Amino acid sequence: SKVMTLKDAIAKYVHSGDHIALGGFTTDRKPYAAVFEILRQGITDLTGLGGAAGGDWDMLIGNGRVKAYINCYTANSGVTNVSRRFRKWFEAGKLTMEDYSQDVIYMMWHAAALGLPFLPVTLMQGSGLTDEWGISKEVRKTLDKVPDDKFKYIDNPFKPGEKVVAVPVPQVDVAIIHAQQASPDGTVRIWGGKFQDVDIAEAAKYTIVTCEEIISDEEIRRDPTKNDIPGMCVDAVVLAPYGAHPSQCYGLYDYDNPFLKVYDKVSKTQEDFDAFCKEWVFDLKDHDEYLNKLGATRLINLKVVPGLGYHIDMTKE
Amino acid sequence: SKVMTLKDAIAKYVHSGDHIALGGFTTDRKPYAAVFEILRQGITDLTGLGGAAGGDWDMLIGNGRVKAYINCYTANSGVTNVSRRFRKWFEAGKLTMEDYSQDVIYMMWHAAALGLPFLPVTLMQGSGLTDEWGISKEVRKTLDKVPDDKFKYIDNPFKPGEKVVAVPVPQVDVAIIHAQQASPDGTVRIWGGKFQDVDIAEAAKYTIVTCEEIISDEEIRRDPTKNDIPGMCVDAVVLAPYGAHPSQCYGLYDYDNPFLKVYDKVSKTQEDFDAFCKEWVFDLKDHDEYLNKLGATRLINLKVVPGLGYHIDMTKE
Amino acid sequence: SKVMTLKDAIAKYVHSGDHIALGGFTTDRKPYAAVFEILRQGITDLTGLGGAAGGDWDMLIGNGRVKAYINCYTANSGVTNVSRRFRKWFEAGKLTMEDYSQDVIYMMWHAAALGLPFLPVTLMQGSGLTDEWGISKEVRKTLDKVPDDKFKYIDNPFKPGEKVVAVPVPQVDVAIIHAQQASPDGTVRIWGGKFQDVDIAEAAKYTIVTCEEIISDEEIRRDPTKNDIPGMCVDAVVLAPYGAHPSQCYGLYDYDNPFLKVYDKVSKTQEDFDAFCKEWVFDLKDHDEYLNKLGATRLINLKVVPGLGYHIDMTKE
Amino acid sequence: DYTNYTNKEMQAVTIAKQIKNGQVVTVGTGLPLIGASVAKRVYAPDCHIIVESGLMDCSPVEVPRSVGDLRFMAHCGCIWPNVRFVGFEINEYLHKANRLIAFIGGAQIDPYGNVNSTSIGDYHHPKTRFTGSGGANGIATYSNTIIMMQHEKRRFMNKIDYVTSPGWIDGPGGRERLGLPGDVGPQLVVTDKGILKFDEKTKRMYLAAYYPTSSPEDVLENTGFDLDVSKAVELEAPDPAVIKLIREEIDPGQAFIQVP
Amino acid sequence: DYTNYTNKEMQAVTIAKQIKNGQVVTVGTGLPLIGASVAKRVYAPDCHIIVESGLMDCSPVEVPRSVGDLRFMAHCGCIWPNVRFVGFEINEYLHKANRLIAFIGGAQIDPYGNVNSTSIGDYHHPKTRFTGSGGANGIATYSNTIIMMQHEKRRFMNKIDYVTSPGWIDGPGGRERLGLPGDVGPQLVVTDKGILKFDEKTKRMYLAAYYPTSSPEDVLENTGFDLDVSKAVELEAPDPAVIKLIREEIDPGQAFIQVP
Amino acid sequence: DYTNYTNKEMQAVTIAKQIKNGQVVTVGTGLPLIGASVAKRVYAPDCHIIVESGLMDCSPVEVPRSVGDLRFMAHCGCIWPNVRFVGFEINEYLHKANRLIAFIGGAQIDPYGNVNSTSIGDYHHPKTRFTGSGGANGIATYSNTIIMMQHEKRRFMNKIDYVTSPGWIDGPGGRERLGLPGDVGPQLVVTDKGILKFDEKTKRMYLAAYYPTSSPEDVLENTGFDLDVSKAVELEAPDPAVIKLIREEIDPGQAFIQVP
Amino acid sequence: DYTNYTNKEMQAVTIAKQIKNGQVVTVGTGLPLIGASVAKRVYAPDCHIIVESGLMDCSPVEVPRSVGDLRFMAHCGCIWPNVRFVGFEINEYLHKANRLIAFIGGAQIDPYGNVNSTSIGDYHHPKTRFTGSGGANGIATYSNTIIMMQHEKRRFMNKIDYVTSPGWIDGPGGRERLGLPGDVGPQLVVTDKGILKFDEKTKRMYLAAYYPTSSPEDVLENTGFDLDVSKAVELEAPDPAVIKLIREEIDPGQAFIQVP
Ligand SMILES: [Cu+2]
Repeated sequence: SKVMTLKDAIAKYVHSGDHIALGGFTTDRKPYAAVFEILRQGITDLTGLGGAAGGDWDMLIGNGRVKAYINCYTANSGVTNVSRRFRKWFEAGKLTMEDYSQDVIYMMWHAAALGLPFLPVTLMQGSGLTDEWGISKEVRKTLDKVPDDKFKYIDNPFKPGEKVVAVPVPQVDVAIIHAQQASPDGTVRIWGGKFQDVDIAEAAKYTIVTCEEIISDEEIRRDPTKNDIPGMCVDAVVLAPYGAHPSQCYGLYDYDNPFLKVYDKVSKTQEDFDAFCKEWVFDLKDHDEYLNKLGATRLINLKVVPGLGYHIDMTKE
Repeated sequence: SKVMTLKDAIAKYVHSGDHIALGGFTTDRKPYAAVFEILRQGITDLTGLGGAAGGDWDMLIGNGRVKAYINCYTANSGVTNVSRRFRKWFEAGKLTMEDYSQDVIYMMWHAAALGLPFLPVTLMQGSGLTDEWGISKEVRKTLDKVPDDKFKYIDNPFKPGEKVVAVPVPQVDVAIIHAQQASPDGTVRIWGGKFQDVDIAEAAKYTIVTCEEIISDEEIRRDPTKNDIPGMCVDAVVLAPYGAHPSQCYGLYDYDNPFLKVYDKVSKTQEDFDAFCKEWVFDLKDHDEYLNKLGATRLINLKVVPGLGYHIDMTKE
Repeated sequence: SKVMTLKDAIAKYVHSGDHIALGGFTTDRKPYAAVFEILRQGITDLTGLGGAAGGDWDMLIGNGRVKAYINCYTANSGVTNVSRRFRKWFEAGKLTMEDYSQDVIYMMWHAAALGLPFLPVTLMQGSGLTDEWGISKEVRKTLDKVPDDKFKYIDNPFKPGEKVVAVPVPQVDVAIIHAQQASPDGTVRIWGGKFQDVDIAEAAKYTIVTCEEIISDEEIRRDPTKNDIPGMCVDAVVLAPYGAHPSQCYGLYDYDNPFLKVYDKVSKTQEDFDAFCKEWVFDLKDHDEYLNKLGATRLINLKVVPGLGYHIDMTKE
Repeated sequence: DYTNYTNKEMQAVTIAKQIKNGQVVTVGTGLPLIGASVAKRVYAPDCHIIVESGLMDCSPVEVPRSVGDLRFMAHCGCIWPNVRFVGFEINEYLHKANRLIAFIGGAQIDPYGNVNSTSIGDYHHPKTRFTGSGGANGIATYSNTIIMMQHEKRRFMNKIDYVTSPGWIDGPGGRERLGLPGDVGPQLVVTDKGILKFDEKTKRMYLAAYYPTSSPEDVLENTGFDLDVSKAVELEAPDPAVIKLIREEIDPGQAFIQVP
Repeated sequence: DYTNYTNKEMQAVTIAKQIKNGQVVTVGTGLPLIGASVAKRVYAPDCHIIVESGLMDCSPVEVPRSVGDLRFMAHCGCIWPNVRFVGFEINEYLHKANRLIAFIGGAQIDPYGNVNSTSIGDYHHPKTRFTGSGGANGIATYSNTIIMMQHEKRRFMNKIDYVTSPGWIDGPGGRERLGLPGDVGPQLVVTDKGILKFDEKTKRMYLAAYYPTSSPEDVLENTGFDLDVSKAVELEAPDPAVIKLIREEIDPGQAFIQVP
Repeated sequence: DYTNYTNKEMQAVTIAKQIKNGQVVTVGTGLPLIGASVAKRVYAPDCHIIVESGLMDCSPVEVPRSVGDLRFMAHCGCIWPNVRFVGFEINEYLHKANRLIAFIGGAQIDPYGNVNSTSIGDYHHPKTRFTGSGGANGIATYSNTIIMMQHEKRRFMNKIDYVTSPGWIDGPGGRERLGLPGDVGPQLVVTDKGILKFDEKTKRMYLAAYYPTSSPEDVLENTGFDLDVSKAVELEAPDPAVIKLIREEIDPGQAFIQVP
Repeated sequence: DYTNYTNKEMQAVTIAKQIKNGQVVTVGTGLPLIGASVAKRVYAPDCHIIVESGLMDCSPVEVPRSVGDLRFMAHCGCIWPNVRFVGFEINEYLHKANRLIAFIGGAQIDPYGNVNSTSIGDYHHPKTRFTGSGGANGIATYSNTIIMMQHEKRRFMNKIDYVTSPGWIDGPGGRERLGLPGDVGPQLVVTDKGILKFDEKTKRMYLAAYYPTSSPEDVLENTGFDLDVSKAVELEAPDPAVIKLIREEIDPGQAFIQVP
């Protein structure tokens, strides 16, 4: 099967240099257990599109693991308005970064899953998003894994006098996503919206799926309608309960707000930040240790209430 | 609410000389009931991308309603390998038609839904699909629901030397799909594969949904993970049990082979064809007449067996 | 497997002079299809506890098939408040009958299932239920499918002075129930209330199950929490879609009022009654004829709307 | 909706006004049902309806024509086997929970509340045969009851032909003398003219009130036995809000409340 | 829930008074979400809320914190992929459905509604770095917008530091020449001191209305460029029945609306 | 089940013997389908069937008559939109996963594998009009293919009337010259007489083997062009176990394999 | 999974050789469950296992540890209430279905199969206290049984300390006079040294067969009362194909079968 530990999997399919893509949307279904092992493994010089990025890309950036970052939005939405390590390193001039509108980013990934030569869109024009390059042609040329051109204005072949913005389709080496159920053969079930998750698991050369639970192949096929990705597109399946913590995970648990608040203040300085990372990331041997550190009841009180879809304290109802 | 009779739905939204789109894939969840009504209503000069068509498009063509057809495949796969009326009408030179691959048809509609200014693909080169146009530029300059150019060759702005095939995106007028459940406000649920149904519903200026059952706006929202199209996209819900007959409907009923065979041999000649259309379409007042004409036990015996997903006779198991 | 035709089921298991039990409660999931077959087959001298009866027992009585009836209630509640044929036939002195409360009827069957040597209850005292026997001891000594005593008074062995009413337990011959799903090996699934259906199936020497659908022994076991009777208790599974018509079937179809009204007025006289039974029972070869006679759209319009559980016309919502 | 309320409406609203918040109400269909509905929806939002089929804590949307109706079944808190309903009512008593109030009905009624629902005339060769006991026998043995009757002299007799559901028997100690639970019995009787109660000391029925439409005399002209109509007060007409309600939500189909 | 309304509530109510019935509304969280929730509930019951992460036809219970929250996800009509959302706003323009209205925010704005929410200073070496564009750019390219802004003189600049969301660019004709859809643009600016509009023929910003707690001069004094305040009218305080709603039904936890 | 195997059976078992454990097999219905089934069930239990409708990793019980057949749909590992199938096959190439093997078919075939499935004779006024491209055009552009053909001289020509699905074009460099992915193309051709391959250096077709029923000569008498039948070996007859299988499990209904 | 069979496997196989096809089998866990699982799998595929906690028609995957385990619950045909199970065994007797066979255990047994599993010594002040009866008493009152026993001389007593499960009581006629169903009783005794039976006409125990690893004298020497061993035949070692099954498919975790 494709069942392997989160240490083994990350080591085998993820490498410095890689153009990665992380699933989930801000504080909803982010692959945290995994982002921990990437850091814990000294993996570095990664490039990638952020998408609706949260604490995940913040941790990588702050830990100086990003060579170039393609950006549309970065905030632990609700808790942190604008990720701190992120805006600090960019403000410091210590991070190579490009800005695209979010629409274009989700498209780029989609066009990749599709197989398009490139992506023509009638978006970003007349905006500073075309009038300004984050990564100059000069710097782009010396970078491995980054297009030489941010975009190119081209004529619309069927609408003369009209031009569109052509955008390079990204080549994703590894895709890391978190789902509720998966089989040993890689069949993946993601309840609720998928965000860019299915696109990046189709596009990426290598795909790692962290899941809350693993069910037999016979079982996951009993109702083909619930499956979102065929085994073929998946290389590593890792059992990681609450692997999205502190972010939501539809039908299972709600975001851990106290935790996200700690991180919000902690990340206001590199010192507080590094201190935080040493305790939660570097000092822990594996994900189990993370769960135990958190404690039983703490996880239980994050569970979703059927009917509501989120967590409400029913004893006060 | 948007709940209306078929006669009214069609008469209001569907017009002659309209670029239409019909959901379904060959013998699976094709909107037959709506086709019959379009016919009785004498709607003509219809131009539309066939998609992976069958009896539905055959019947429109044979009845001479299609002004321009954009083919990629047409058959009741398993019964009639080539839609007899479609082939005869084309060979005789009555059917104005174009050929793209099925890949480029489905990608065309989807690109429409997504809002791309045009579709760039690296498919169809080095083949008759690009060498020969079924509809010439001189002919196309008279067809208002067809682009002047079948396609164009353009350079990949990011890979010099390489040329890509830029296909024009369809501006669909009306989309007619058949779903298993819809609700008074438009929200639709398609169990199983949507095929191109959601793309067309999103892209079309007007979309009509015939459904096996209407449930309430509140019941359909209790688990939004079963929904496929928001109601802002649907203009008319039409209750039509077995409205996809003789094509299957996932979760409900299987295809009526006996009825498909009749159409197979009957369509071999326009004489018999017109006879068939008189008895089953023009002589019938509506969908209820059609259902009663078929028979109670008839329809019952088409039923999908839980566990298989298709019909069989358990009384022989 | 135990899958068989109705004609065969009945002929093999149901005999004249048999103590039978029919599942259902007035106008809810009554095994009508099986009643019609018993009738065509000329099965007579049937003695059985009516339970909360309606049209099914009325028709057996009116057709003069019941040798001894044990009443507690008989009507198509909502339509005919008193089963017309039942009352006429009794008043005219043709129907040999007994009266217990409904409480004591249901408790009687259940005590049978449970295997109690007799049923002790503190119900029916100080009322006509104990004061007067509808069937005398002298008459009872000739009825072989009826106990010699309607009941007895006995002391509570644990509460001196207090006397309890000891009712005799029924030794049921054949139980005929109608379920929504059964499987080739007997395993039955009754969605909603079972009423007395499981008690009779367990207690009866032979039990026959007509069902709306037959699924496989493997599919029915995938979630054993939906099952109600193990197959060791069922002797014959009979596929009979809408075999409970005109009584409702939970999850599937509602009651046919129009058909219930016809029976209401038609049963007011034996002349019309016999006419009704000739057209709908004796003139019809089988259940498929019955279904076709009713009509496709007829049955379709009985359909249960998800969310309500009963039928309504959503096209007016 | 307006000022022209029907007799049946008067009875339903009167029934609804007898229900209390928190009590378990045993019902069937018809006016009692319309009574429980109006209470549940208006007068006592948290009372719990239960029917003899085994459908506990009911809340119908459209009115059920039967007790096993999917209209009840698909709209209740729990579906129990028939027998558990018997056991429930018995246990309610044994626990001395004192909260259950059950509705019944019949063809005849005597001064002590005893009711007949089986047959009129010689039981073994009746003049009129009815359905039979049903579960009313059980309800009568163990629950405080509100009997429903049509105010007709031939119905209100001195000696009924058959006792299907036991009431106060003959008077104080009677139920006990017959073996029936003693601290439970007929509490009220609602009919098309007024509400009659039972004397605390003699258990013999007397008129406790009469509708705006009736008078103590009319009641008398229609009761086949002597009634003490000296304590009777006149009830008020139904409030439009409740009539609007009954008509436009509880029974717009006029299954039972056939509006003018 | 009385008559002591907060400035945010004044804004959230004024927002809600602009949502016509049946129109489609794109919002995030924050004040526009409150306003949408209030119109949805009272002013325009059949308007439809949609969010950039692809969550279609929303009706939250507890207010969401981010536009991808389960608070939205579990309470929507259709959960679509992000791409279909962008596909949706564009098609609306192509269909000429003319029923969509959208909310965007930002750090600076200019006479023609061009907004900046990417950075303050040089984009290459910025004084202050925000999240960036998000879906703001798609929204302002293809939708009629309502801009949420702080009324500081340093935010109302004659020329901004970066145009992440394109308004009327430079006046009449500006948008189309840059290849932007010409008949979709900034409709209204809602700040903490009132609402500003753009001339129909010159596209330049002018004061439309000021809150009770503000005045035209207050407005002028906190605007970096000249305005035509001489045409402004004073809005009316929020109907107290609404403030009760916002506090009790909409945001009891005060996630976006804090009481005094 | 026994010694009397049909030609179609010979082709199916031969097709099954070309599938490898672990590879993704693109199929449709008919012999290729019967081929994949027999492999999956016998020769290569872990190969993954995929059809052009978007049904990934299929395992049918009863044979599908179509690619969208519920017989596939209710029996697959994932239901993807049509477009994701195109994207998958393209990505498979881009990743250089090298595992995909797709089956196709047509009306005519030339020495370089190019196939026609659109029309015979003048395309604009055909002698025989067929369905058209389907997704075979896409499959031909990006996947190594096994073409199916009827061994008829009028089918095997030098110049086909229409190129629906591109093969080796004219020879080495041809695909590249035309813009088609170069490292992918016709690999084998299975017909009712034997299997023909394509020369590594010239890409021109030659007979690689022939069924026990045929001979290198028969092949020649039926090919409308010059064939190198000098390397051809004779394949063995089908094993009863596989015939029993095909007949009694894969297609007892004789949808395709119509048994004697 | 070879030829080194354990004593428990010998027993579990011998048990399984007694389950005719189609009959209903009542078992717990332990050896009888293993044996049932083995017959179910090979000797008698359509026999049906039922357990005293009301779990009907069982087919475990991983063997259960207690008769109410999810190991059974999640792998059965019908999950009934305990009461229906007792209702079932009785009705089988009433129906004369004559297809039920049951397993009981115990600490002592006597010439007529009466078994004790309640206590050793005085029941009021016992030397050793067991769990008590469980469902053993119902089973031995209404079912034909197979008794699982250790072959110790101290267990085969002429008279036991307490009869929790009634056998043939005292010989012919004994059961009926005590008011026990007369045509249902102890069929076979299976110990670790072989199988013992009860005379058809005297109901007294006699040695039927001894295992390879035992002999009639071994049997006599470990039995507290006299036996007729002169009629016993030696059973045959377990078919190795079966021992493989028990070890690999049935009980890989060695919960009841430990390998050497
Ligand atoms: Cu490395």
